[PDB]
Amino acid sequence: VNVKGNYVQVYVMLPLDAVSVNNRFEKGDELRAQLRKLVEAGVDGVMVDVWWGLVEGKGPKAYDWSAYKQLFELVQKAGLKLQAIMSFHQCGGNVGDAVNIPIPQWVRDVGTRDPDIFYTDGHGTRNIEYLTLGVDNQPLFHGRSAVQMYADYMTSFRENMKEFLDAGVIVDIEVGLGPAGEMRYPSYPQSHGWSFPGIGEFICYDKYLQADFKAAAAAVGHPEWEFPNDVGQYNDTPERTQFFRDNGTYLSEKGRFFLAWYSNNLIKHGDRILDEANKVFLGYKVQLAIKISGIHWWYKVPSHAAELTAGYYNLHDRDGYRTIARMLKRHRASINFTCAEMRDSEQSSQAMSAPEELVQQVLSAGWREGLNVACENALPRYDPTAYNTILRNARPHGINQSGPPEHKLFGFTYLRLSNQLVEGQNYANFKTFVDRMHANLPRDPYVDPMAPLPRSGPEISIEMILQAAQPKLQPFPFQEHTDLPVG
Repeated sequence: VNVKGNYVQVYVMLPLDAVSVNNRFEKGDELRAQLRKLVEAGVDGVMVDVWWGLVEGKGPKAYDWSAYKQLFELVQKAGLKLQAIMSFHQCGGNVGDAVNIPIPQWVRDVGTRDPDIFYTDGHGTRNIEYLTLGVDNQPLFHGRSAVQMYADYMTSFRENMKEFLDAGVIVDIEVGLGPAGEMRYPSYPQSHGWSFPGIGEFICYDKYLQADFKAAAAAVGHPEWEFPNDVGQYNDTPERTQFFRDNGTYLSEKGRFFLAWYSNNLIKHGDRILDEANKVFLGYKVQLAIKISGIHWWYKVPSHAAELTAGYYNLHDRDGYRTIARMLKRHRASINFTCAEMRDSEQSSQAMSAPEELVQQVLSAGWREGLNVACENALPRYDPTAYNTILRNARPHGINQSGPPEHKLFGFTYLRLSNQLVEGQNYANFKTFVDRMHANLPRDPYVDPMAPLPRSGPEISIEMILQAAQPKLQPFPFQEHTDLPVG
């Protein structure tokens, strides 16, 4: 008997205000005290947003790493590992959000004469949280493209944080690829006209994406094709529309072309930015990752409408996540997913929501492509049932008594550290969870060592990536309940 291969690392996400909105590290004593509680619980490490708007706020290439170096030193001095998010997006900006950190002002200033740098909806509304993938390769920002800005930021991060990389503190780099750091469109704008569980909208009306669609349609001999018009609005349900209804126009030739185009452009966006990230971090002992949004609402209906508008072209007969996974394979990039704590019975009926099955699909797709897969909780939870759902997803086949299990999460990240987490019954429940994730072993500082990052393999075409879409395969079997519950 040797259960070591069952251990799943647990990280904790730091607060969104780990660094102040003025790019100063002002909460070191409070954080040190909280991290002592995480160390008492056996946590492997922490995760943090590295906000573009804080670091490159003054002007092009005027990177100010002062506060993040202080934070990282504190994490190192706590004995904790660190996962860093390259956060090329706005923090907050929704009603009730306490921490508000836009992308750099000098970047947004380009939008005064070129408002099409922002993802735009069908009524012209601009989303200011992130730069459209349409400007990835457009040299609009004082001579740089968006991808060049991302690459330059990551280069400066590597140079400045080299000591923490070499010391084995920084072990993962998650590359933000959209709003909320997620590789998606801003299809569900809470506070500007979406409420859960609306179907959302296609956010492809910026002039760069319209020109891209026109060129794509021209290349296949259909210059007359346009975006679908029969799509309703944010707060509709599928049957309110001709596009998303059962037996609707999403199934048509034109519908399929549009949906493939829309979802393919996110895949291409991820591929090109990951290639840059891989070149930056070549030879370092780190995991690169992306974050896939967890769009569980409408998963139970034929159109999977909310996945479609987010950019995930996922249907009963079409695996819209295994395509993404195949794109990641050459980079040896991982998937960081979400909804790990959710049961279907906890969701409202009208939302047609299937987080369990969505999690099983995404995990299975990553594993079939040979990827590491990690996960987060979607919503705040402190209770044993949530932790037991996470445990189930962490080891779908339970424990192997004498070797590695057939599948397991590479890690789990808990959202989010707060004073509430680390006191009272909440803390008691969290400690026991960490024990169970570790298969009742002590923390192992040497677990899951990473080889020096190799260069990405050969670029593959979108047609090659799309071979993974079909035939759609059933998920690997998941136990209904964990065999190592919190109790």
